[PDB]
Amino acid sequence: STGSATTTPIDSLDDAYITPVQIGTPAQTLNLDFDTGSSDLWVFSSETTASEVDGQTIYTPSKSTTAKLLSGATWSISYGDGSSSSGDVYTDTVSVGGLTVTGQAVESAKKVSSSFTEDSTIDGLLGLAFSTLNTVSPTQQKTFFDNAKASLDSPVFTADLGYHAPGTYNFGFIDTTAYTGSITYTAVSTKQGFWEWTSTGYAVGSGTFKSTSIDGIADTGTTLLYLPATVVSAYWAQVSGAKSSSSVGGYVFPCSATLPSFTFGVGSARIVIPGDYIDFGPISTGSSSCFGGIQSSAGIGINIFGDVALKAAFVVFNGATTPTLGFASK
Repeated sequence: STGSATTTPIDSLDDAYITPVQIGTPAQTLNLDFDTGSSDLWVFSSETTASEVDGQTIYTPSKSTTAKLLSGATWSISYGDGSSSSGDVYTDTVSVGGLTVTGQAVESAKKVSSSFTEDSTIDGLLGLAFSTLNTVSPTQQKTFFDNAKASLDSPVFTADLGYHAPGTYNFGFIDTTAYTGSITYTAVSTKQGFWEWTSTGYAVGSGTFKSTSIDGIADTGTTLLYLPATVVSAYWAQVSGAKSSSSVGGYVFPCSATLPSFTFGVGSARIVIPGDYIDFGPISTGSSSCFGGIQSSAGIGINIFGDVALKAAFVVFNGATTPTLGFASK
Protein backbone atom coordinates (compact mmCIF):
# COMPACT_ATOMS: atom_id res chain seq x y z
CA SER A 1 0.00 0.00 0.00
CA THR A 2 0.88 3.69 -0.25
CA GLY A 3 -0.53 7.05 0.79
CA SER A 4 -0.06 10.59 -0.47
CA ALA A 5 -1.36 13.75 1.18
CA THR A 6 -0.86 17.44 0.57
CA THR A 7 0.52 19.54 3.44
CA THR A 8 -0.26 23.25 3.60
CA PRO A 9 1.36 26.13 5.52
CA ILE A 10 -0.84 27.48 8.31
CA ASP A 11 0.13 31.11 7.64
CA SER A 12 2.19 33.39 5.41
CA LEU A 13 5.43 32.62 7.33
CA ASP A 14 5.32 28.80 7.07
CA ASP A 15 5.15 28.65 10.89
CA ALA A 16 3.86 25.07 10.59
CA TYR A 17 2.14 22.79 8.08
CA ILE A 18 -1.21 20.98 8.34
CA THR A 19 -2.21 17.75 6.59
CA PRO A 20 -5.80 16.40 6.51
CA VAL A 21 -6.30 13.10 8.36
CA GLN A 22 -9.44 10.95 8.40
CA ILE A 23 -10.35 9.50 11.82
CA GLY A 24 -13.21 7.16 12.64
CA THR A 25 -16.32 5.83 10.91
CA PRO A 26 -17.87 7.80 9.26
CA ALA A 27 -14.67 9.78 8.69
CA GLN A 28 -13.98 12.87 10.78
CA THR A 29 -11.34 14.96 8.98
CA LEU A 30 -8.92 16.88 11.21
CA ASN A 31 -5.96 18.97 10.08
CA LEU A 32 -2.89 17.67 11.93
CA ASP A 33 0.70 18.88 12.31
CA PHE A 34 2.93 16.01 11.15
CA ASP A 35 5.86 16.04 13.57
CA THR A 36 9.00 13.94 12.97
CA GLY A 37 10.22 15.16 16.39
CA SER A 38 7.55 13.43 18.51
CA SER A 39 5.63 10.17 18.61
CA ASP A 40 2.05 10.87 19.81
CA LEU A 41 -1.02 11.21 17.58
CA TRP A 42 -3.23 13.50 19.66
CA VAL A 43 -6.34 15.52 18.77
CA PHE A 44 -8.66 18.19 20.03
CA SER A 45 -11.82 16.33 20.96
CA SER A 46 -15.26 16.36 22.54
CA GLU A 47 -13.37 15.76 25.82
CA THR A 48 -11.16 18.87 25.61
CA THR A 49 -11.91 21.47 28.31
CA ALA A 50 -14.32 23.81 26.54
CA SER A 51 -12.46 27.02 27.48
CA GLU A 52 -9.34 25.59 25.78
CA VAL A 53 -11.03 25.10 22.38
CA ASP A 54 -11.12 28.17 20.10
CA GLY A 55 -11.96 27.30 16.49
CA GLN A 56 -10.35 23.87 16.13
CA THR A 57 -12.18 20.92 14.61
CA ILE A 58 -12.74 18.23 17.24
CA TYR A 59 -12.79 14.44 17.15
CA THR A 60 -15.93 13.02 18.79
CA PRO A 61 -15.32 9.32 19.52
CA SER A 62 -18.96 8.70 20.48
CA LYS A 63 -19.90 9.41 16.82
CA SER A 64 -17.43 6.82 15.45
CA THR A 65 -18.67 3.25 15.19
CA THR A 66 -15.06 1.99 15.15
CA ALA A 67 -13.82 3.94 18.21
CA LYS A 68 -13.00 1.99 21.38
CA LEU A 69 -11.72 3.36 24.68
CA LEU A 70 -8.23 2.04 25.45
CA SER A 71 -9.16 1.35 29.04
CA GLY A 72 -6.83 2.84 31.65
CA ALA A 73 -4.47 4.52 29.19
CA THR A 74 -3.46 8.15 29.67
CA TRP A 75 -0.95 10.42 27.98
CA SER A 76 0.87 13.64 28.76
CA ILE A 77 3.44 15.44 26.62
CA SER A 78 5.60 18.56 26.80
CA TYR A 79 7.31 20.00 23.74
CA GLY A 80 10.56 21.91 23.33
CA ASP A 81 8.68 25.21 22.99
CA GLY A 82 7.12 24.75 26.44
CA SER A 83 3.67 23.76 25.17
CA SER A 84 1.86 20.68 26.46
CA SER A 85 -1.28 18.55 26.31
CA SER A 86 -2.72 15.48 28.01
CA GLY A 87 -5.74 13.19 28.11
CA ASP A 88 -6.99 9.65 27.53
CA VAL A 89 -6.83 7.26 24.57
CA TYR A 90 -9.07 5.60 21.99
CA THR A 91 -8.25 3.20 19.21
CA ASP A 92 -9.84 3.95 15.84
CA THR A 93 -9.31 3.76 12.09
CA VAL A 94 -6.98 6.48 10.77
CA SER A 95 -6.31 7.22 7.08
CA VAL A 96 -3.74 9.56 5.55
CA GLY A 97 -3.83 10.23 1.83
CA GLY A 98 -5.55 6.91 1.09
CA LEU A 99 -3.44 4.78 3.46
CA THR A 100 -5.49 3.23 6.28
CA VAL A 101 -4.41 1.92 9.69
CA THR A 102 -6.92 0.10 11.88
CA GLY A 103 -6.47 0.09 15.64
CA GLN A 104 -4.41 3.30 15.72
CA ALA A 105 -4.05 4.91 19.14
CA VAL A 106 -5.81 8.29 18.92
CA GLU A 107 -4.91 10.33 22.01
CA SER A 108 -7.85 12.50 23.01
CA ALA A 109 -6.92 15.80 24.68
CA LYS A 110 -8.58 16.69 27.96
CA LYS A 111 -6.21 19.64 28.45
CA VAL A 112 -4.06 21.70 26.07
CA SER A 113 -1.76 24.63 26.82
CA SER A 114 -2.45 28.15 25.64
CA SER A 115 -0.35 28.03 22.46
CA PHE A 116 -2.49 25.18 21.14
CA THR A 117 -5.77 26.93 22.03
CA GLU A 118 -4.52 30.12 20.36
CA ASP A 119 -3.76 28.35 17.06
CA SER A 120 -7.15 27.65 15.50
CA THR A 121 -5.60 26.05 12.39
CA ILE A 122 -4.01 23.01 14.10
CA ASP A 123 -6.44 20.30 15.28
CA GLY A 124 -3.71 18.06 16.73
CA LEU A 125 -0.35 16.44 16.05
CA LEU A 126 0.65 13.26 14.23
CA GLY A 127 4.01 12.08 15.53
CA LEU A 128 6.53 10.44 13.18
CA ALA A 129 9.59 9.98 15.42
CA PHE A 130 10.34 6.55 16.87
CA SER A 131 7.68 4.86 18.98
CA THR A 132 10.03 4.66 21.99
CA LEU A 133 9.12 8.34 22.62
CA ASN A 134 5.35 7.73 22.75
CA THR A 135 3.93 8.95 26.07
CA VAL A 136 0.95 6.63 26.55
CA SER A 137 0.94 4.88 29.94
CA PRO A 138 0.90 2.12 31.13
CA THR A 139 1.09 0.55 27.63
CA GLN A 140 3.19 2.56 25.16
CA GLN A 141 1.60 2.90 21.72
CA LYS A 142 2.93 2.81 18.16
CA THR A 143 3.02 5.72 15.70
CA PHE A 144 0.92 5.75 12.53
CA PHE A 145 4.04 4.99 10.47
CA ASP A 146 5.08 2.10 12.72
CA ASN A 147 1.59 0.59 12.43
CA ALA A 148 1.47 1.04 8.64
CA LYS A 149 5.04 -0.05 7.90
CA ALA A 150 4.44 -3.74 7.25
CA SER A 151 1.70 -2.98 4.70
CA LEU A 152 3.71 -0.33 2.83
CA ASP A 153 5.32 -1.10 -0.52
CA SER A 154 8.60 0.21 0.95
CA PRO A 155 9.13 1.05 4.67
CA VAL A 156 9.58 4.79 4.10
CA PHE A 157 7.86 8.15 4.22
CA THR A 158 8.98 11.38 2.55
CA ALA A 159 8.59 15.04 3.45
CA ASP A 160 8.47 17.59 0.61
CA LEU A 161 7.62 20.87 2.34
CA GLY A 162 6.93 23.98 0.31
CA TYR A 163 8.30 27.49 0.69
CA HIS A 164 5.20 29.68 1.01
CA ALA A 165 3.32 26.94 -0.85
CA PRO A 166 1.80 23.48 -0.32
CA GLY A 167 3.89 20.31 -0.35
CA THR A 168 3.49 16.57 0.09
CA TYR A 169 3.89 13.74 2.59
CA ASN A 170 4.14 10.34 0.87
CA PHE A 171 4.07 6.96 2.60
CA GLY A 172 5.48 3.76 1.13
CA PHE A 173 7.16 5.07 -2.03
CA ILE A 174 9.71 7.59 -3.30
CA ASP A 175 8.34 9.90 -6.04
CA THR A 176 11.30 10.14 -8.40
CA THR A 177 9.70 13.16 -10.14
CA ALA A 178 9.75 15.24 -6.94
CA TYR A 179 13.49 15.95 -6.73
CA THR A 180 16.51 16.77 -8.88
CA GLY A 181 19.79 14.89 -9.01
CA SER A 182 20.29 11.97 -6.64
CA ILE A 183 19.29 11.29 -3.04
CA THR A 184 22.19 11.17 -0.59
CA TYR A 185 21.58 8.85 2.37
CA THR A 186 23.19 9.32 5.79
CA ALA A 187 23.23 7.27 9.00
CA VAL A 188 20.65 7.70 11.77
CA SER A 189 20.95 7.14 15.51
CA THR A 190 17.69 6.16 17.22
CA LYS A 191 19.24 6.27 20.73
CA GLN A 192 17.24 9.39 21.70
CA GLY A 193 14.11 8.37 19.75
CA PHE A 194 14.67 10.99 17.01
CA TRP A 195 15.72 10.98 13.36
CA GLU A 196 19.19 12.01 14.53
CA TRP A 197 22.01 12.38 12.00
CA THR A 198 25.35 14.19 11.51
CA SER A 199 25.73 16.95 8.95
CA THR A 200 29.19 17.26 7.40
CA GLY A 201 29.43 21.07 7.59
CA TYR A 202 28.15 24.38 6.34
CA ALA A 203 28.71 27.46 4.21
CA VAL A 204 27.38 31.02 4.47
CA GLY A 205 26.37 32.63 1.18
CA SER A 206 29.09 32.23 -1.45
CA GLY A 207 31.71 31.52 1.21
CA THR A 208 33.89 28.45 1.48
CA PHE A 209 32.47 25.28 2.96
CA LYS A 210 33.55 24.49 6.54
CA SER A 211 33.93 20.75 7.14
CA THR A 212 32.70 20.03 10.67
CA SER A 213 30.35 17.42 12.14
CA ILE A 214 27.00 18.78 13.37
CA ASP A 215 24.78 16.23 15.13
CA GLY A 216 21.10 17.13 14.99
CA ILE A 217 17.54 15.97 14.35
CA ALA A 218 15.29 16.18 11.31
CA ASP A 219 12.17 17.74 12.85
CA THR A 220 9.19 18.76 10.72
CA GLY A 221 7.42 20.00 13.87
CA THR A 222 9.99 22.76 14.54
CA THR A 223 9.74 25.94 12.45
CA LEU A 224 13.37 27.16 12.47
CA LEU A 225 16.94 25.88 12.05
CA TYR A 226 18.75 25.68 15.43
CA LEU A 227 22.54 25.23 15.24
CA PRO A 228 25.61 25.76 17.46
CA ALA A 229 26.31 29.34 18.50
CA THR A 230 29.58 29.43 16.50
CA VAL A 231 27.76 28.55 13.25
CA VAL A 232 24.87 30.95 13.87
CA SER A 233 27.23 33.84 14.71
CA ALA A 234 29.16 33.20 11.47
CA TYR A 235 25.88 33.40 9.53
CA TRP A 236 24.50 36.61 11.08
CA ALA A 237 27.90 38.35 10.92
CA GLN A 238 27.28 38.55 7.14
CA VAL A 239 24.07 40.62 7.61
CA SER A 240 24.60 44.33 8.34
CA GLY A 241 22.86 45.31 11.56
CA ALA A 242 21.96 41.80 12.68
CA LYS A 243 22.24 41.10 16.38
CA SER A 244 21.12 38.71 19.07
CA SER A 245 18.39 40.28 21.20
CA SER A 246 17.73 38.84 24.65
CA SER A 247 14.45 40.78 24.85
CA VAL A 248 13.14 39.35 21.59
CA GLY A 249 14.62 35.89 22.16
CA GLY A 250 17.11 35.43 19.34
CA TYR A 251 18.77 36.97 16.32
CA VAL A 252 16.97 39.84 14.60
CA PHE A 253 18.00 41.77 11.50
CA PRO A 254 16.92 44.90 9.62
CA CYS A 255 13.86 44.14 7.50
CA SER A 256 15.62 46.09 4.70
CA ALA A 257 18.36 43.42 4.42
CA THR A 258 18.86 40.87 1.66
CA LEU A 259 19.81 37.64 3.44
CA PRO A 260 22.57 35.28 2.26
CA SER A 261 21.90 31.63 1.63
CA PHE A 262 22.98 28.90 4.04
CA THR A 263 24.36 25.55 2.85
CA PHE A 264 24.47 22.37 4.95
CA GLY A 265 26.34 19.15 4.15
CA VAL A 266 24.84 15.69 3.76
CA GLY A 267 27.83 13.43 3.23
CA SER A 268 29.57 14.85 0.16
CA ALA A 269 26.33 16.49 -1.03
CA ARG A 270 25.12 20.01 -0.26
CA ILE A 271 21.64 21.45 0.41
CA VAL A 272 21.26 25.20 -0.18
CA ILE A 273 18.70 27.15 1.85
CA PRO A 274 17.93 30.38 -0.07
CA GLY A 275 18.23 33.58 1.94
CA ASP A 276 14.51 34.32 1.60
CA TYR A 277 13.69 31.14 3.55
CA ILE A 278 15.50 32.61 6.60
CA ASP A 279 13.24 35.73 6.79
CA PHE A 280 10.48 35.34 9.41
CA GLY A 281 9.23 38.88 9.14
CA PRO A 282 8.67 41.72 11.60
CA ILE A 283 9.01 40.85 15.28
CA SER A 284 5.72 42.69 15.88
CA THR A 285 3.27 44.15 13.40
CA GLY A 286 4.80 47.14 11.63
CA SER A 287 8.30 46.77 13.09
CA SER A 288 11.39 47.23 10.93
CA SER A 289 13.20 44.57 12.99
CA CYS A 290 12.77 41.11 11.45
CA PHE A 291 13.14 37.70 13.10
CA GLY A 292 15.82 35.32 11.82
CA GLY A 293 15.17 31.76 10.69
CA ILE A 294 18.55 30.45 11.90
CA GLN A 295 18.93 30.55 15.69
CA SER A 296 21.29 29.20 18.34
CA SER A 297 20.65 25.76 19.84
CA ALA A 298 22.79 26.57 22.89
CA GLY A 299 19.79 26.63 25.24
CA ILE A 300 18.10 23.50 23.81
CA GLY A 301 20.64 20.70 24.23
CA ILE A 302 20.30 19.47 20.63
CA ASN A 303 20.64 20.90 17.14
CA ILE A 304 17.37 20.94 15.16
CA PHE A 305 17.03 20.79 11.37
CA GLY A 306 13.50 22.24 11.37
CA ASP A 307 11.28 23.37 8.51
CA VAL A 308 13.66 26.15 7.38
CA ALA A 309 16.20 23.47 6.46
CA LEU A 310 13.89 20.61 5.47
CA LYS A 311 11.78 22.63 3.04
CA ALA A 312 14.91 23.23 0.93
CA ALA A 313 15.11 19.47 0.30
CA PHE A 314 13.22 16.33 -0.60
CA VAL A 315 13.68 14.25 2.57
CA VAL A 316 13.40 10.45 2.86
CA PHE A 317 12.70 8.98 6.30
CA ASN A 318 13.80 5.37 5.73
CA GLY A 319 12.33 3.10 8.41
CA ALA A 320 14.08 -0.09 7.33
CA THR A 321 15.60 -2.34 10.00
CA THR A 322 18.56 0.05 10.09
CA PRO A 323 16.96 3.48 9.59
CA THR A 324 18.61 6.16 7.46
CA LEU A 325 17.77 9.65 6.19
CA GLY A 326 18.00 10.77 2.56
CA PHE A 327 18.26 14.31 1.20
CA ALA A 328 17.93 15.55 -2.38
CA SER A 329 17.77 18.99 -3.91
CA LYS A 330 14.53 19.91 -5.64
